Amino acid sequence: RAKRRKVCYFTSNGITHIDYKDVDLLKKFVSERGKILPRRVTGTNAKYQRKLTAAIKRARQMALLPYVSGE
Amino acid sequence: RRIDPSKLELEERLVTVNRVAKVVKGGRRFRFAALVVVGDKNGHVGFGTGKAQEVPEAIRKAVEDAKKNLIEVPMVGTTIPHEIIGRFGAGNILLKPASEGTGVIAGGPVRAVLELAGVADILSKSLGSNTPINMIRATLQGLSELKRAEDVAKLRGKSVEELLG
Amino acid sequence: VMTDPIADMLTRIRNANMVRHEKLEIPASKLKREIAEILKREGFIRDVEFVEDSKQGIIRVFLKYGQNNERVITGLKRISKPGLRVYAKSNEVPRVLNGLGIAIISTSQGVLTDKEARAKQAGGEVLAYVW
RNA sequence: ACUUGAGUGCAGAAGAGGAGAGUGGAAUUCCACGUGUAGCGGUGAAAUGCGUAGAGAUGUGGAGGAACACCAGUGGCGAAGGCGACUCUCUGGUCUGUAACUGACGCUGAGGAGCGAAAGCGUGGGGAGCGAACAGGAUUAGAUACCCUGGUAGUCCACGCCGUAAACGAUGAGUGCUAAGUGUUAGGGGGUUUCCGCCCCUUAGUGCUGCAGCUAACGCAUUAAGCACUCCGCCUGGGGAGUACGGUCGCAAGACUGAAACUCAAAGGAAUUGACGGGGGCCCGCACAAGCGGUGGAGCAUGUGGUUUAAUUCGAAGCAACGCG
Repeated sequence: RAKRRKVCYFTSNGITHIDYKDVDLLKKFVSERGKILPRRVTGTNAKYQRKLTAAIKRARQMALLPYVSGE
Repeated sequence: RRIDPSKLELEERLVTVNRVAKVVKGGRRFRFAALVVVGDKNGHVGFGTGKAQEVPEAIRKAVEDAKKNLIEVPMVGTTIPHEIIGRFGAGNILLKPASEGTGVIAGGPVRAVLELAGVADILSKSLGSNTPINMIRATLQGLSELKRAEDVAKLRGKSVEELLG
Repeated sequence: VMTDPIADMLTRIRNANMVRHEKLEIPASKLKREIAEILKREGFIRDVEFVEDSKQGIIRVFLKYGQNNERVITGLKRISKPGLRVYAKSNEVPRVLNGLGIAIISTSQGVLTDKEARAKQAGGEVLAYVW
């Protein structure tokens, strides 16, 4: 009490990125098997999960992060 | 408030003693139910009753219901102060203020209630429900909401007998 | 919005009339003003003190009803509907309540009361009715 | 005349609001070739079907259509139906904030105009999955169904018509007021805070919990079904019957509008008590399971049914009538 663990994950040191030139926070965002991270277990905000999800897609379109992973 | 004690001569008219049966394993356990209203003949006229096994039992629980509650009904000499359409419970009552020799023209539960509760000329014709309990309910709320002129001058501070006619 | 002002004031004194609030607001207008002097002079509320300022408004009356539930504002009704107007002649100026309440017919010489308007003996638009 | 209403401005914020073009993967099918054998498949159990013409599986590559998993949530947006991969063009709208201007320029609104899921309808494209009608096999007494294996139209696209839905919150729109708490996005002001973060005030939108009040009860409750005002639409017992007849539109399919004669005293909403359940939960008993010994097979004893009689006396007929009175 009274907050979430991993408090907001982007609002402390953001904002407004990335997307294409970023592969670092994109490296810490797209999950281990290959999927996008859950917004309850990762801990982003509303607009934080929206921007990191849109930049996760738009950074997955130019072949930056993998469109599928291993098992 | 205040709860008037049983300290007068009660009239004890019976409104209606309805049948009732709880449909249980074996037919229907029939028990009488009567909502008969007792009246003081001056203004204490209260109307509630219960159930029991015999017809005299329903008389007994009904009389206990009359010793439960009583109402005031302030009305200056064969009238009420303001003839208000008083009904609560989906059953209306339209009781106006009538003249001296215009009689107590009311219905079943109205003629029982006002007929055993000191009425001289109060015209009443209902508009709404027709259950007995609904009639004594909306009639009891209407009789328990009509205002008296002296106290109506004594609580709204304009003047006593300043509103005459 | 703004369907009728007097119905907004009457709904104000009604809804606050059951809320048990100490003071009550209003939209300040000539009907709230003259109706505030009439309905305050007849002894329902404590005092209307029309605290005016830019741009418009704004009246502020206090409920003059004591411990006893339902004081001098015991129930109000729109006797005149702005949209289908009431009317009342001299002999047909009806005194609402019978002996308790009082009606306020907007006479041709000022917003009168019931008995005072019958004292002038001239009716007009039935402005409101406070049962 | 004036400014809060309503509008313009200025600055912010946000979104699967729309239309057009282009692009990207995961997966299924199909095809080509390698590898390999005797099963694959499906079910309650099977069968139809596929497989030694080499299937399934597995490896590689190619083609094509449709939908975009993770983020994703009683989240967002829209008038509603609805809207989801990603990018761009063109475009509408909402809310916040001071507050420059305008000065009531507003609310509703029968007709009229326009949009409206899915099924359909016309033409021309597209047909990978799914899949009415259809074929076969199964289950049943029967299976024009449930199940399985297949399979046409359709779903997809563009152009036009269709204009119905439980089109639902079964709640028309606008405005004002009226206890509180707790979430949740989109903002703003602030208290100290470089941070961050906590907390208050504030909007706007949306969810829960509940005061007053409403109510037939369930319930609603600042997103009211409260309290009042404006305006539109709808309702007058059920069946007959949204049927007939007449009109309007439709390519049709039909849509809108829409009666009547006869007949009945009930339909109906909520709530209660019991019953039921091949609904769930808990439990018990020769109930089942576990063992013993039987009956139904044989001759005989008694009773009943039946048939006969002059009469085969009357009473009992699921356990609870039948070695009963």
